[PDB]
Amino acid sequence: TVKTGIAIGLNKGKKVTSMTPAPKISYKKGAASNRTKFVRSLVREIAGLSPYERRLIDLIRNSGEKRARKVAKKRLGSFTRAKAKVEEMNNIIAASRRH
Amino acid sequence: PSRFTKTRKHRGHVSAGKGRIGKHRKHPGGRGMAGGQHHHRINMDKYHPGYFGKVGMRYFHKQQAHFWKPVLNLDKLWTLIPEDKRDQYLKSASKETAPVIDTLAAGYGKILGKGRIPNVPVIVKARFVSKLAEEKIRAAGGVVELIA
Amino acid sequence: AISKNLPILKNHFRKHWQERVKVHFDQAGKKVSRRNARATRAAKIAPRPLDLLRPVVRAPTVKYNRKVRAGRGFTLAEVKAAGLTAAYARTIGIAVDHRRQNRNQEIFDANVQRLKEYQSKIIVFPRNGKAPEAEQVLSAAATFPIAQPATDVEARAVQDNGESAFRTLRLARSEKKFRGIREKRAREKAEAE
RNA sequence: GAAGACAUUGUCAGGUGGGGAGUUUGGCUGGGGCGGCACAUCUGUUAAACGAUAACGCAGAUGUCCUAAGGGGGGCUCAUG
RNA sequence: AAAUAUGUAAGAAGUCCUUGUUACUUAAUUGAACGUGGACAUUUGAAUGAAGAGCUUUUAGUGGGCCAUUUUUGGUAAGC
RNA sequence: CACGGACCAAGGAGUCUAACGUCUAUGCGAGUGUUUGGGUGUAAAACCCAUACGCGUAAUGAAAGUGAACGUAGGUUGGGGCCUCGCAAGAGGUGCACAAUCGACCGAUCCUGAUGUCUUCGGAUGGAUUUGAGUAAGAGCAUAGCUGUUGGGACCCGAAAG
RNA sequence: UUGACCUCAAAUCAGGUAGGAGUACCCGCUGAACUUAAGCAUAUCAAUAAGCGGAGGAAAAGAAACCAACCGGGAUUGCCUUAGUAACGGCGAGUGAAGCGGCAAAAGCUCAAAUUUGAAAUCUGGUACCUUCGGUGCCCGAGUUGUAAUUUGGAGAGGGCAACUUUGGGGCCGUUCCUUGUCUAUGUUCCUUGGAACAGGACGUCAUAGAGGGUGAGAAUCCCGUGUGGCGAGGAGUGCGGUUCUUUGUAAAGUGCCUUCGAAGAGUCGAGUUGUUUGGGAAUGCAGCUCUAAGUGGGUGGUAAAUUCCAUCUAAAGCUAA
Repeated sequence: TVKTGIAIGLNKGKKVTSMTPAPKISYKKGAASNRTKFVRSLVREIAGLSPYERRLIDLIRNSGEKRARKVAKKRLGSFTRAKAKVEEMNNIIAASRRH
Repeated sequence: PSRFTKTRKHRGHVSAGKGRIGKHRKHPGGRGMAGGQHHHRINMDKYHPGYFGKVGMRYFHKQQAHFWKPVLNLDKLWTLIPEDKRDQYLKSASKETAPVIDTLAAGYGKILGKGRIPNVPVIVKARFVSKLAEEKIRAAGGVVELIA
Repeated sequence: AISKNLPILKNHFRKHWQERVKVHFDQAGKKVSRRNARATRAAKIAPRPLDLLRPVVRAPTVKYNRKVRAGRGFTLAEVKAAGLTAAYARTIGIAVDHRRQNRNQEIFDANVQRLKEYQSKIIVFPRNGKAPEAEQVLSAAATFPIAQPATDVEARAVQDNGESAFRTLRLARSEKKFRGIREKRAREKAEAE
């Protein structure tokens, strides 16, 4: 980002000859993969939907993604992991009960 | 060196230094810090006013490293000027021949003031500085260059 | 308790510390074994220095952000900037930072310079039997000292244009402190109907 | 065979609980239990012509009350015979 | 309103003359808080006296008290 | 007529540290601290050096953070020393440290509000009986010891207990 | 019905192992009260006494679901320092650290996740023989529910291109290592008292040998040793110094170029209560009950949560010399 050179402000610190960081395989730990996504899809049709999954899919078709949503924080935890969960759910509604 | 100790100087005088009509009784008023908010509150009021209690907002993960304020001033300042050529930039003080000062690569980020200095044009690469402080630096020839 | 007006001290001595209190009666005793450790090591080690190359690199924090000290390793971008790799660098006697990297060019320079130095200093020999011996130095860090590689030049000219430095960071005070507050008034002035 | 998704069992909350623990369980005080407050206070005195000045000394008050009985001015003079 | 006990007062940080500042204050540079310079040496302002006058530092021990004088509370009275 | 004490000999009672306050002593002296470690050694001594970090010089705020010259570092009185004049006495001037004291300097707070303002930042000046463990041309660092310390068995002995 | 698989097993079964002591010191846990607060329940005591489980010379610790918010630093440890401060507490008594700085000390790495797929290529046990901490002639079983080999976050595989480079290891005796085996200058001349000479006084000598003791009193000089190196012993051992035997070898491996890929650990994570521990305070770790996630996603960012990226490691799998 290169600082402003001065003490504080928008960028606190000296702006010396910066370099572009070499490859850090680390940050891409959560990679899609055609071997993990191919075998992850077979999971949705071999185990299909779970009891609380079926409970929350229709829970949506109930009062909305505010009823099943505030109930997913209790059936899970992190509000961000809670809505990452409601994401793959509307994915099963269209890609299964439609065509 | 029990030699010059007033122990041998009171040995045999019965009481041995703490009396006999009251004496020293292990922990008379208490042990450690005797009843501050109790009977020893007369020792804190007048001698230690303000110990008990809380003050302002609390700070968490407050390292004195992120709160580093190495302040300096005008009365001296020439202290960071190397002796060898310090005399050269004092009397024969001129412009273009200005003294380069890296106060952070020295350990004095903040530069403030006190008792003036001789009218000399010098570059001072600092971090932070006071308002009335930089005021006097300019009227003599001194300048400021902010680095980190 | 208390006896008249005395200094208030919070002394830590109400435990079994009188079981776990070690007065160093082996102070300089270990100092001696420290030399014999390096000395015994070199007795079988024949001509090796007993210490590899420690990089150079400025310290973090608002306090140590002005003193470049000795680092750990030399990354794959500098073992490659060395002419081989990190597996060849350590089997010779050069550090390698598997977790750390190259962030500022200024340091990459003073280091790759110091890289060819020890690289022309490593008197390496073959593995058959001939292997010619040639003296040995019992150092490496104190051998190529880091006396703050590049800080500035003593002489320069006065550059007066009009910044004050005080009012520059007084408004840079407002710049850093009124970033998101004047950015909330930027989205407010981004949707007028 | 009986009992059967209620008990059993794992876990919380709820209730009971001197059966069990731990601890205090004011002090002053003509010894002290008791009464009293001579406890933070304060009316005049005790106090011996400054002040300071004991006691479970003495004849007592204190925990509230008042948007006016207060503020300020104006007019007026009260008890009483 | 006695006696007996009590606080203050007896000078160079003072008094006599001049009159400079103030956003003070005065009808008012008027007055006052305050200075400049001018006159007076220890009869410089009653007695008498000082291991020196003054002053900060610093810590122990005592924080159960008891007799005598006159004044005096209680109390029969008390070596209470 | 309170108490221990038959009688004699030797053990036996304000000790040390960890960090400090007092008084003073000494090195250096706005520096200091070599001794954590590294070089050397007749060898645990002594000797040497470093980068450190500490403390101090810088404080005032609850914190953001801000952060000590009207003035010869100053107005007024008393002052040691020096000085000059003087037979002495003193007249008089220059009056460290220090004691009393008026303004002032900086922070925080209470105020006012010139400047320009990515239009709420920014905040000189004139201010307030406000204000603080400061400035008013550094005195600390480092050590030994003396009285006191408080954490410890803590002046020596002992409780019922737990 | 015959050879069987799948499961429980099974006898003084082959060849082997696991149980106590010890608790100066490590890791767990457990679990105090006195005292302190002038009493005392808070807390302190103390995340300590006793109790209990399993090792070593060191041990745990250690390669990042780190630290920071810097030009960022770069395994943790120990130490001065941080700082008796931030922080906790009738915010009463008290309790109380960590990054980095200085430093000593220094080390790296390896398993699942892949098609060996032109051939289980990997090994136990046991047996004639042999040049043995073992092996070859030979055979079963282990074993295809995954062994070899393969690669692993720092990366790396398949296809090809067109080149270069690194040696593998025993005998022989020394050095390096532990204990070491042993020789090792100097005198016993005299006087004075003495039981006795190590003594008062001398007189010589050694002094890389005045440590110290002993010997019939103060012994440098009589005995051993000491100081000083030498000549041998028992073994350790290819670190080093190399020589002889083995070219073992159409043996494997590291580095450079484009493309495609790039699998990366779950009743765990976190969340919600109890309470324990606490610097860690609207969760610091931890155990339990319950819940129960993902893949440019996730743990952290020390005032809770909502919200866009940023920074920042890749957990949940493993050993590792100071």
